[PDB]
Formats: sequence, C-alpha cells, structure tokens
Amino acid sequence: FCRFTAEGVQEIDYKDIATLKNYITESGKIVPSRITGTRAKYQRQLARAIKRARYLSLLPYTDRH
Amino acid sequence: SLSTEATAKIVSEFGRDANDTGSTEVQVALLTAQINHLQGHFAEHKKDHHSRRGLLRMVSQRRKLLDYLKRKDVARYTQLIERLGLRR
Amino acid sequence: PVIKVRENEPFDVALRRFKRSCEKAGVLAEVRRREFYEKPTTERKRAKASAVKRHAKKLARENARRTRLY
Amino acid sequence: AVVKCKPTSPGRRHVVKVVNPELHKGKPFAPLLEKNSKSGGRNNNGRITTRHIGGGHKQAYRIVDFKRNKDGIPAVVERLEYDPNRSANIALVLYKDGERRYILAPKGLKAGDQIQSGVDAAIKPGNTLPMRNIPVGSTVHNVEMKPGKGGQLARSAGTYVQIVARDGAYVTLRLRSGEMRKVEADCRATLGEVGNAEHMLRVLGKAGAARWRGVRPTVRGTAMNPVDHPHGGGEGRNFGKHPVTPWGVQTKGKKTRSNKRTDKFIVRRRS
Amino acid sequence: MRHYEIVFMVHPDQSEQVPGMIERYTAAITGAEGKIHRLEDWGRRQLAYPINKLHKAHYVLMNVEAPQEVIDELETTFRFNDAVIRSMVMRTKHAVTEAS
Amino acid sequence: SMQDPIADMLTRIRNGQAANKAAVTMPSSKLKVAIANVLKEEGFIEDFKVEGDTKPELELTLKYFQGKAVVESIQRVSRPGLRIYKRKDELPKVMAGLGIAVVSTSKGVMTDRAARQAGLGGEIICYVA
RNA sequence: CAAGCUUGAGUCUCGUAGAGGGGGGUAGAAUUCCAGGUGUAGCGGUGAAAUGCGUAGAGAUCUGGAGGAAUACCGGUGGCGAAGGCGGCCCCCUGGACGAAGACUGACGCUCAGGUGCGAAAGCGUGGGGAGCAAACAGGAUUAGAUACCCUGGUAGUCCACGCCGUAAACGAUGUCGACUUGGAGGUUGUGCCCUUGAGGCGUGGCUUCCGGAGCUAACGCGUUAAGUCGACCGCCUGGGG
Ligand SMILES: [Mg+2]
Ligand SMILES: [Mg+2]
Ligand SMILES: [Mg+2]
Ligand SMILES: [Mg+2]
Ligand SMILES: [Mg+2]
Ligand SMILES: [Mg+2]
Ligand SMILES: [Mg+2]
Ligand SMILES: [Mg+2]
Ligand SMILES: [Mg+2]
Ligand SMILES: [Mg+2]
Ligand SMILES: [Mg+2]
Ligand SMILES: [Mg+2]
Ligand SMILES: [Mg+2]
Ligand SMILES: [Mg+2]
Ligand SMILES: [Mg+2]
Ligand SMILES: [Mg+2]
Ligand SMILES: [Mg+2]
Ligand SMILES: [Mg+2]
Repeated sequence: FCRFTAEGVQEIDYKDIATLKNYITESGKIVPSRITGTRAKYQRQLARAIKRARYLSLLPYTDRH
Repeated sequence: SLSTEATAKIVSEFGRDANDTGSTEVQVALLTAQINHLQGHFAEHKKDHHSRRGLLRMVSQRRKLLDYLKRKDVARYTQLIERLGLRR
Repeated sequence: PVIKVRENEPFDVALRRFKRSCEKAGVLAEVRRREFYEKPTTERKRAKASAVKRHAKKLARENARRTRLY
Repeated sequence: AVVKCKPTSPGRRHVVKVVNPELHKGKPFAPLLEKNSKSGGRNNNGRITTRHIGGGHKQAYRIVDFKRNKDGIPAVVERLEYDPNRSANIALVLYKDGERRYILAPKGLKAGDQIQSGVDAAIKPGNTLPMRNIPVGSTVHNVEMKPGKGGQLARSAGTYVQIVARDGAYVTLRLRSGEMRKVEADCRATLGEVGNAEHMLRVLGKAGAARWRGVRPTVRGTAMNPVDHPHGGGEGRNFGKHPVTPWGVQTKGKKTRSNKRTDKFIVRRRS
Repeated sequence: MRHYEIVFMVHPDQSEQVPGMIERYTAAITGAEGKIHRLEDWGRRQLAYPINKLHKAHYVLMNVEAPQEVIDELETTFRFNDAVIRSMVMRTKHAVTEAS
Repeated sequence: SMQDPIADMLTRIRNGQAANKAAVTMPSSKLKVAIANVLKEEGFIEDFKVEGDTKPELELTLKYFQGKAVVESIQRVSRPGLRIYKRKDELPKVMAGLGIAVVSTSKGVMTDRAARQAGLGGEIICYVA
C-alpha cells in the first residue's frame, strides 16, 4: 500500500533529512501527492518541513547554486 | 483568550456552587472579563476588522443575558451590574 | 537537469537522457505558461474546465463500457 | 499632532498647527543659555550680503552638545524642550555624575530613557558610538565628518543617514539628499533618527506668520526696472530672456559645485 | 512559560568559541528561571548552498523551555552576534530528544 | 426556530402518506393528542400511541385502502401568523360535508359537524379531506 | 400572572484542522540598473517588416553591488472566513468552527422598517517608494482611412501609512431561521468498537463535489446543501421605451 507516514502517526520534523529526501525530485521540487500516495493530512506537514529545511540550508532550493 | 486559571476563578467567585458554571451571573462575568482584556488589543491594532466582529458578538450576548436577568429578578440584576460596573 | 555523461556510451543516448530530464522536470512547459500574464479569473476558470472535463470523461466512460456498439 | 484651525478670521482658515503636549512648558535651563543678537544679513562691512533677512522674535541660544564625548557614565532624560534655533526639539539630559547637557531628541526618546556614548554602548536609539561598531545597514543621525569635529550630517527635524557599506578605513553613507559619501570609520554617530517629523505638515497661513520667523518679503525680478535686475524691463509683463540670478549667473539648471579637493569622498552625485 | 527549538549556525572560522558562547546563552535562560532540555551540538556541517560565501557552518540545537521575554531578548543577541548566521526559533511539542 | 407545532404534525402525516410510510413519530402535546383523538374516530388514521415519560413521542399509524392513500389533503387554516375564529352559523363545510374540519370549541376539540350539532364555534385548526 | 420542565438557546472541562485578522522580522529564484573582465558584429521584433539598441563597441558570458515587487514545486471542482476576500518561513496579539464524555442556567428564542459596522477593482487627499507591467502620450507598421488590434518606448497607477469613496455579472442571477421526505460515487476533518490480528471490517459526527428517484414547472432543469411538503419575519415586482 501507500502507507508510509500514515503508519507512523506523528509530526514530520526537518532534522530527519533522509526521510525528506525521498519526497523531493532531482531538482528539489516537492513531489506531488498523486505519486507518493500520502494522504492530505501529512502532505502539508511534509511540505512545511521542506520549506523549513531549505531555510536552514539542509536542502537545496534548486539544483544550481 | 481567558486562560483556564482566570476562568476557574470567576466561576467560583460569582457562582452559587463551585460547579455552577452556566448561570447568568457567571456567564455575564466571564463575558465582561474578556471584553476588558480585549480593550488593550484593539487600542493598538485598530484595523483588526475581523477580530472586532467577534467582540461585538460578546457585547450583544452579554446584553441579552442582562435583559433576561432584569425581567426575571431585579434584585439579582442590581447587584451584578454594581459588582461589575456597567450600564452607563 | 544536470546530466553527467557516463563512460563513453553514445552521445545520442546522453542527449535522449537530457531530453527526458526536461520532460520529467517540466522546464519546457513552465516557460510557456509564464511568458504572458493572464488575469486571476482566467486562471480560476481554466482550472475549472480542466477538472470538469476530466471528470466528465470518467462519467462518460461508464455509458460505453457495457453498451454493445455493433 | 497636526490640527486645522477654524476659519474664524481671514488668515486663520489655512493654519495647521503642529502641537506636542509633551514639551516642557516652563523656562529653559539657565547655565546653558547665551546671548544671541540678530544681524539682518549684514557682514562686518555693514552691507547686506544675503537678502530677505530681518526682524523676528528675540531668541536666546541654547548650547546643544554635538560631540557627546563622555564614555560610559549613563545619563537619563529629564525633559524635552522647544528650541527656537532649530527644527528639532532638544532634550535636557542628566548624567549619573551630576552634569546636565542639551542633546538632540530622537524620535523614540521619551522623558525617562537612559542613554550613553562610547564603543561599549548598546545598540539602542539615542546612544552614541563610532561607525566601526554600528551594524551596517542601520539608520543614523548626528554623523561626524571628521573624528572629533562634533557632528554635521542629519541634524534637521526627522532626517537620518543610511550606512550602506564598509570598505577598509572608510564607511559609505547614503545621505538624506541622495548622495553617497565616504566618511572615516572613526567618526561618531548617534544611533536612531531625529524626532519631530511633523515639521513638514505646518502651513503658516498668513503673511505675518513668516515675518516673526525673520523672513522679509521677496520682490521678483520681473517687477523691477532694467537697472535693478537682469530680468527687469518690460512695458506690460515681458520676459524674453533666460532666467538668471540678480548677478547675471544662470539659474534653473546650471551647476555651481567646484571643490576638487573633496571629490575623493563622493561615490556618486546627488540624484 | 513557552517551549522553543532554537537552532543556529556559527560560521566556521569562529567555531573555536562555540562552547564558550553556548554557556552564555544558557546562562541567561537558567539565570532567568528557565530550563534547558537538549544541547545537541551538530558540529561542523556543510550547507546545501553558500550563504553568500562560506560553504561550511557549525550547527547548534537548544530546545529551551523559558519565558517569552528572555527568548525575545535572546533573538536580538543572535542578530548582533557576528559569528551567528540564520538563527531559528520554534514552538511546542514540549519534551523531545532525538535526531542527532 | 419553529413557531407552529400543529402544522408540523400535519406535515409529518402529509409527508408520510406521500412517501408511503407505515408510522410517523413526533414530540407529543395535549393538543396533538386531542387532534389525533379526532382523526382516529373519523376513520382517517388507525390507533395512535403516546408512549414516553419525559419525552413523550406521539406515534400515528397511517392507513391505506389501495395503491393510493386515505388522507387526500390536510392543510393548516388558523396559522400562528393569522388566527381564524368562526361562529356557529358560519362554520365551514369541507367538500360539501364529505371531509371533516377540526374546530376547538369551548367544550373541546370536535369536528365541524359535531360543533353544529352542539351549537358552538371556535378556532379552525385544519381541513382534512 | 404564578410555579415548574427539558429537547430549543448558552456556559465549563479536553482536543483537533485550517491562504481567518493585525503587527514585526528573514530568506531563495528571477527581472531591471550600476561598476568592471573576455570578445566580436550584429541584437531585438513580426504573418513580413520598420521604428529602437550597436564599432562611442552592443547582444552573449563572468565577478561585485544597490533597489522594489511577488511568493515556482507543494496545489488539490483542497481549506478558512458573514460577504468582499485570504498562498514563502518565523515570532506575538486575536476571532471563529467542529468532535467525545459529562456537569451547569433553564425559553434566556427566530426575524427585523428606521439605524449602525464591514465592503473587490478603478478613483480622490497628504506624505513616502518606484524594480517590472502599464491608461494617457510619441514613433513604426497593416489599412481606402486605423484616433484600434500588432511592434519599439512610456507618465499617472499598481506598493506602503493615515483618511475619503461605498459602487460590480458584489452571481450557487436562488433572503434568514426551523421541521419532514427513496438512493448512489467521491473529497476533507474528528471519534468508538472489533481482528492494535498488519493493511482492515463495523458505525456514528461536521463541511463539501458529481449523477440521479418520487415530486415540482413553460421548458430547461432542481432534486435531503431542493427550485419538493410546510411554518415565522423581512426586502422586492405589476407591459416595452422615455
Ligand atoms: Mg465564548
Ligand atoms: Mg516666496
Ligand atoms: Mg515698474
Ligand atoms: Mg542689465
Ligand atoms: Mg504686452
Ligand atoms: Mg514675444
Ligand atoms: Mg435597513
Ligand atoms: Mg484601489
Ligand atoms: Mg493616490
Ligand atoms: Mg504621491
Ligand atoms: Mg504597448
Ligand atoms: Mg446594485
Ligand atoms: Mg451606475
Ligand atoms: Mg465575487
Ligand atoms: Mg463564482
Ligand atoms: Mg443581485
Ligand atoms: Mg439577522
Ligand atoms: Mg441532479
């Protein structure tokens, strides 16, 4: 199934970057939920964390710096 | 936001019981305490036309509770407005 | 869309890999949609029809997947 | 606050008063007052050098401290007073040691605040410290041009100076005019922005309202005879000539700066 | 009495003074009657994009419980501290310890 | 909110018959039971029940003859917005007496035929045909 | 009128989801400009072209800097708000909604003429700011003309603070509040049981999308979020122009 974050019922943090790197493309764009399969409740948490990881320079804004 | 400590003090003050939350005096007292709290907010953020609309629901609701109390029991009305301070 | 050409291989396959990157990353399409400014109404209207006709295709499929034709 | 007067008289319709209730309503501080005599625009030769000056109301000079050469020793604001010689209100300041002084009043300074000067000072409005310690990109008034000179930039009501960059021993400043300058990094700079920013929104309203500020009437060149002004002449409102100053030099476009010794410090000219 | 998740980076040339700077920030909060729950010093890491320069950095994690006034004052100390770049402040989920 | 409970009782019955249901329920009152105690012996409705102790729920058992229903049409006349009282001499007649009209005389709730036979007039509650 | 009652209405406890509002900061991408380094003769634009920029060395490319505005991907017939409307991240002030289990007041209710408050965009006033777009305007084209569509430029304006303005196809062209009346396929947000067998299965709550039954009606169509069967108030309509 697409049960990845729905199994781990929690909040998604920005300091676990290995989990976050699964849900971004090669260029750094957030992957739409039509592909990953995560439900809408955790998509927003997953999206917000990435926007926090980018600020702390843990993830790249684009693939050209 | 009327933190639980402030709420729990007023109910025990005005209420007949320690669990008599919901009487007109304790409802009007809780509405009064929050309105006086919101004066310091709207005295600086004058362009909060959204939060002000929620304060006018508290002002009107308190007004309805006073009229019902006055029509029912005048003696209980005259003490409550005196303890709180309003109607002018 | 950075590509690193591997040990030799053919330049055509390296080119075909670079083209796939632009197709998959939407580099071509975003430039066209942002070349001119259309009003916010047109953006809301176009998404309305796009979703309505997408769902209408699904609702019109059930009227032909069981009805004999010839 | 600005208030519009009521049109009870023809000469009171168009009056806007800038009134601050916080100003001290009594007499100034006695030891910080000197005599100040008017001149009327006459130099030692007795001839009027600058025109349209004369009369007014008698004023007494107030010794406003510009250097602020007191490291440490924090001071408190006693009151804010009206200074006739300036556009900005002044502030009487009492130091913990005991001395009293007059300083310029920043916008965010009330009666009771604590300020000080020196490198050790903290970054708050009204405090003074050399540029090397002020963060780049800050708003600053009472800038010095030479270390120890005293302070000449951003002294009027509501003005300020931006610190754009820092290069070696020099600091680049964006001035209120629009100019960019390079002043030494060791010039002191009071931190903040000058107060009394309502000074603009003040219409005098009548002819005599400017006569008691010391401004005499201004006769236009076209209204004179040909001997008295290059415009002059005419039989029924003729001009026919390029505008000029009353001494022949051309106004309305012609530049006049010529220094050649301070052109090193001008990054870019006025916008 | 709020919870926070301060995370800031010191730029690597002054990374030798981080322990002598950590103690000062927790000195005020403890001195202002506030608790500290984590001190995860991530060490010298590498940015995903240069901060105008300076491809490396030195990361710190705090997770401090303190009154809001101290944190308001602690925020401006990071602003004027030259060695500190891109301070961050967060909120509740009170007690945490993970993700070194 | 609701300002007339009587038209509620009629509407529950009218909707029930049209929807072809067996029995309807509603909060009960002495006026609702009295009207039910009229339709029942006029043949329009079978037995009713007033079960309940603090929240009484008047239940009516509807009636049918064929694929169609019994109650042809039942409408409220003296609505709270406009109340109607009629004298004995000019009590109405529903379908030339084919149907019944419920009136509330000073002696109780009775059909218009039973009020003329008693010499009375009262508020006209409804026309049941 | 008096005394009750609990269903309507409301308060308290716990919790959840949100571009709901005000204020203050900080990022990264991109456009424009400025100062320089390489370097050549084209660049730009169109249906075609010309105006325009360029050997005074442009366009292209690299380094540094200054400014203003808006927030790619997430993004969704998704969410919130009375309506207008609301979209980077963080902070501190604040409103509303919903759900589980109970206590509490006990008709405290619905609608509302005159009033009062909010109210897109353009527009007005006084200060700022001005990158990009761009009414007006100028030139180049097409044209029989072209005060237009097309091209190269370009000021008010769009941005901020405080005041006016008070109108829109301000539109689900559908007033608010209650009651009842067969069904399906979904979206979003709570919850209490088993099979915490791990996915799951059983139901109950709140908003919301599409299709359709009776019924409604001029027909289109609406159809439990009615335009169906009904109650309580309010606003409006009475042939087309003028
Ligand atoms: Mg409340
Ligand atoms: Mg003049
Ligand atoms: Mg003459
Ligand atoms: Mg002459
Ligand atoms: Mg003449
Ligand atoms: Mg002439
Ligand atoms: Mg009205
Ligand atoms: Mg506007
Ligand atoms: Mg304007
Ligand atoms: Mg202007
Ligand atoms: Mg144009
Ligand atoms: Mg209208
Ligand atoms: Mg009109
Ligand atoms: Mg609209
Ligand atoms: Mg619409
Ligand atoms: Mg309309
Ligand atoms: Mg209303
Ligand atoms: Mg339908």
